[PDB]
Amino acid sequence: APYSGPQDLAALLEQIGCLKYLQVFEEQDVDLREFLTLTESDLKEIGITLFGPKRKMTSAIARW
Amino acid sequence: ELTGILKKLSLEKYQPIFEEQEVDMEAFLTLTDGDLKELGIKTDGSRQQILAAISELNAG
Repeated sequence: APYSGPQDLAALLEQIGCLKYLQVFEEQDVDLREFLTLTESDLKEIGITLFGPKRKMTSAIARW
Repeated sequence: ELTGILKKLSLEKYQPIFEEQEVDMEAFLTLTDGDLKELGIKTDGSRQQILAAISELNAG
């Protein structure tokens, strides 16, 4: 259905061009539900250390 | 695109920051004064020019 949220974390990351980070999240057992609870510093702590991807992720989290 | 924006502002010296930090256009258009300081652009005038460019792009 159009304009619904991503079905899973891979879907979200694909949308924001961040699939290069999917396995980092998977290794920490972070699924979509947990991802949507993360703060900026949580993302940095997991290894999303670059400004661009971290910003696209915080934007996505706020969006969904 | 980004490299062209910086070129037109005569601020291509900052391109390596955006490239290494993987700042694409989507991310670039969200950048605030604080973000530019954090990225390392300490020169006030540089931030003023970049933010003005971002503002015009987001206008409307």
